[PDB]
Amino acid sequence: MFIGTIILVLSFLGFVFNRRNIILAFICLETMLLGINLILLRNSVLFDDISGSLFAIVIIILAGVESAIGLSLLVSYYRLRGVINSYGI
Amino acid sequence: RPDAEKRIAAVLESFDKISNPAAITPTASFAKDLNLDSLDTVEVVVAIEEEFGIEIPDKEADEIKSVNQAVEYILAQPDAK
Amino acid sequence: MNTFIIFIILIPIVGFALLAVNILLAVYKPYNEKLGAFECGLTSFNQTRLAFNAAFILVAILFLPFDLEISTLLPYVMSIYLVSNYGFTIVLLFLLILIIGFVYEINTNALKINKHNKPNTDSLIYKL
Amino acid sequence: MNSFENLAQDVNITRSGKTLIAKGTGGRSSRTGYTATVFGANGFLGSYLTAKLAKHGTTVVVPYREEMAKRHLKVTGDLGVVNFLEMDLRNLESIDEAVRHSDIVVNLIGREYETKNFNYYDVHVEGARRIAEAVKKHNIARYIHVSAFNAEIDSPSEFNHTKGLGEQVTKDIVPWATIVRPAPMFGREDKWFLDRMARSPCLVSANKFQETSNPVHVIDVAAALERICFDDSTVAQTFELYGPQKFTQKQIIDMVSETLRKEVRHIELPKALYQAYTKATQAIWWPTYSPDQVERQFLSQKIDPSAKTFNDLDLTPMELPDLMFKLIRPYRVNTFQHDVSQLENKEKTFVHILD
Amino acid sequence: AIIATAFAETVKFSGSKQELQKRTLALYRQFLRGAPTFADLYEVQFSIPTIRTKIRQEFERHRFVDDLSIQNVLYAKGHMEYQECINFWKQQAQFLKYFPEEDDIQGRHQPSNFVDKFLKNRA
Amino acid sequence: MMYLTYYFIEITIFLAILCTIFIISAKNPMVSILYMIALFVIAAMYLYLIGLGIFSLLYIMIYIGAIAVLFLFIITLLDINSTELSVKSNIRDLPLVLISLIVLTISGLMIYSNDSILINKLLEAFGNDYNTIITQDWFNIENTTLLTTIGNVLLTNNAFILLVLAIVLLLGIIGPISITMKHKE
Ligand SMILES: NC(=O)C1=CN([C@@H]2O[C@H](COP(=O)(O)OP(=O)(O)OC[C@H]3O[C@@H](n4cnc5c(N)ncnc54)[C@H](OP(=O)(O)O)[C@@H]3O)[C@@H](O)[C@H]2O)C=CC1
Repeated sequence: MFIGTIILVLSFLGFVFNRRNIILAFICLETMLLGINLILLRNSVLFDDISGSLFAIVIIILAGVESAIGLSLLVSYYRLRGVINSYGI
Repeated sequence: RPDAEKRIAAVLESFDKISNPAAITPTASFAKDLNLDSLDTVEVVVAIEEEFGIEIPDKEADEIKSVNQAVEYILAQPDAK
Repeated sequence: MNTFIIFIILIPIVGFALLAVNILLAVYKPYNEKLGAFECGLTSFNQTRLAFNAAFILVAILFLPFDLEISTLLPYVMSIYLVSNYGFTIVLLFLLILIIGFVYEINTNALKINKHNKPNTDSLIYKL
Repeated sequence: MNSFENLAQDVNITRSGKTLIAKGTGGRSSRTGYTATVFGANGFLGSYLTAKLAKHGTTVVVPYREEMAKRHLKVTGDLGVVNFLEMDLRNLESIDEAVRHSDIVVNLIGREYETKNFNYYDVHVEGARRIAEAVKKHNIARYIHVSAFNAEIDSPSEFNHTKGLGEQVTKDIVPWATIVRPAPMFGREDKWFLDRMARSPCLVSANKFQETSNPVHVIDVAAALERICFDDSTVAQTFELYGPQKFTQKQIIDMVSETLRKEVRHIELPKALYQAYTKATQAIWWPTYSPDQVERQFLSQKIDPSAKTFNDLDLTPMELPDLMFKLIRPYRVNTFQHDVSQLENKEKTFVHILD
Repeated sequence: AIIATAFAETVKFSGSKQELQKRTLALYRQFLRGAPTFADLYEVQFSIPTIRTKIRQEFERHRFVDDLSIQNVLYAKGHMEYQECINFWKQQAQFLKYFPEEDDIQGRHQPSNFVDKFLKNRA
Repeated sequence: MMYLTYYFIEITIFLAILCTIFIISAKNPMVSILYMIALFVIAAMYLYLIGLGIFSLLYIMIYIGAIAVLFLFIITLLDINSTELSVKSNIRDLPLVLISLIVLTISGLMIYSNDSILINKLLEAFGNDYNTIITQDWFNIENTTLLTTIGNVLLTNNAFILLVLAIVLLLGIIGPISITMKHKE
């Protein structure tokens, strides 16, 4: 509950106030999903419930596919431009 | 125009070989002012192109034969107009 | 304090033993060219990256989905008895749907490296 | 053709009566006729000196302790020019063997730290006395002895005390001896100056970074020694080789970090603590910053005006800021290119992923 | 086929001094433009102005030649050297053959009159 | 000896804050990816702590083993320029950063309780004082673990989401080929 909210909020702030990278944006998205999954699994343990763990493993799969697609899109952007700069997405 | 001739006239006297230290003017011939010989007129255009952060082609660098032609070439915004 | 825990902590906080032995025992008096890197070789301030073929990155991008497929098969092999003849059919449908994408991957030839400087195969025809 | 830039003539007579007729134009296969003995040839200044001597065929005798530290000297000359002898200052036959056949003897022996077997006295005074008595017994024509700057008989630092006492016993035993007083020598693979400034994780000074000296390039000191070797004008004289411009350690560190484009770390913690830390680190076997060095951190260079200088040798030194680039550029990182804006639209025209 | 390298120029002997004039001036331009590359590739301990001074010196060496074919040969060898320098084929050792002035002073006694050379047996 | 391992959840929370700060702060993004890996390690630890080591190992083999690998794979192959964390560039964010930190954290801790009065909604979130009793029953006769039950429900009670995740993975194959590859004809 605490670790997850903290990771989520700090990842959201490091996404919003990123004037540096695009890799940091990717990282902050992945860490946000991590934080949600940790809150989810703590509640799964406390309630003794499987729906939380099911949703968590589904999030793992979906986040993997998200990463794959995002890093294909970045590769198209780089096909055309050749350099991924500090700004301009 | 006052963007560029400032730095042109600066680099022309940065070039030591000019007998004069202050004969540089627009309408100054690179050659028959006798400030320069033929190699120096490539040295000076080289100094100018890497002053303005550019590189001039070969048919326009031979054509830059006086301080008129220099400023009017840099006038095309190749970079650092 | 179990032997598992002892081993898995001990390996990291001891692994630098020979590192320190080597740092303290061995000479260190560098040169410029001993800090160098090669027989010949150089590169001006041209770029920071080389152009790469698509397959080089596509193998990595496709490792993710196939790895997730094979890892999603773990619940099945740990549930195989309890899901008797129903989950079997379900995971077979799963595997077939995921084999369709593999078929697509093969038929597109996405991991193939293509060659630019082709060998000329066109006839020599002389206008008379 | 090559030339004998070190000699003014080709027929040279020594002060002991030997006639030396130079053979050749001045290359590797040439010979000056001279024989020399450089006692600290393994080291920093000695390597350059032996290189300059053997470039023209001066037969250098190199007394050595470690067989492996000397090997780079054999490349400096042709076959039969560089000759090796195993030596210890606790063996007089060694020193006599080293100085027997020589016309020039150069003592460059000195440690900046004390060891189990050699204190500052045993290396700077007694070793100098042993070499000087060999030089007197064999009537060697020229003896050229290097004593560090700011040498003074009674001084705060034991290094300078012992160096001055050496500079006295040499002059008292061998009156025709030349004493060369170099200032802090900088260069490539230097001992404690620039390589140390550029590699050290943190510099320390008991004083402020405020000791002042005129630093000099090691190659120019070697050149001055080369000129002193063949100039018989220089007997019974003293030389203060110090260099053109004055600097503080803080100024030199500022220069180093401006060249290096990296922020050199310095601490400036007190004397009673750093001196004890140094005194403790002498217990390990490898060289470290000695307590007498942090004593010398309070002793700026006092140049003797009665002593000769570079200009008596027709030499004009370099000074540190023009050579700092050459010397420190190996440690320059060169992080990235400048202002990759204005690269976008030109980069757009190239192919970055090949289909 | 066997294709040429990066900065190759087909050997073409001008039949005119006025064309070889333009060719030589272009080569001078190229050397001057490439001097920063010569300082970056070869770890040079001196100025880019010094490199350009040396280029100008070597171009002045053959300034008052009038035989056309000799000038053609000199242009061809100059372009060979440009291709050898800009493409990192030379090493620092061969590049610094052009720069003996930048290395430290070679000893004390460098004769310029008769008696010096006589005492050193160079007259 | 008993309570030497008591604060191992708090230590993970602290280390997670640290690793997020290092992610935001690292100069080279490769270092940011490595700190993301360290954060995954910390999360996997915490998951072992609360009794879900299966998820810890799944995380190690999926996130660190594939996703972080692909991140490193792309930054090794692509030019990703970076502006360093600066005071002339980022200090303007401090007022909004602090306001948002306070607001978002407090709302995230308030959202989990059903009490009507707003201040009490945070005070219940910080009410982690009393321990849970773990009694033992004898009704579970089988050796069913968390992975077995995940498989059971995912292949029987929730077969549809598995057979939809199949199409999600098909996208994961078919999209990147459409975007990265160029078909001849
Ligand atoms: N470098 C500087 O900044 C300054 C140096 N000097 C003096 O000038 C000379 C230059 O030496 P440096 O250039 O510093 O490089 P080194 O000081 O490394 O040269 C040291 C030489 O002394 C020899 N040596 C030391 N102790 C003994 C010993 N007990 N018995 C025999 N040989 C010994 C070493 O032999 P091995 O290599 O076998 O140990 C080495 O050849 C020294 O006299 C030094 O004191 C003066 C002022 C500044």
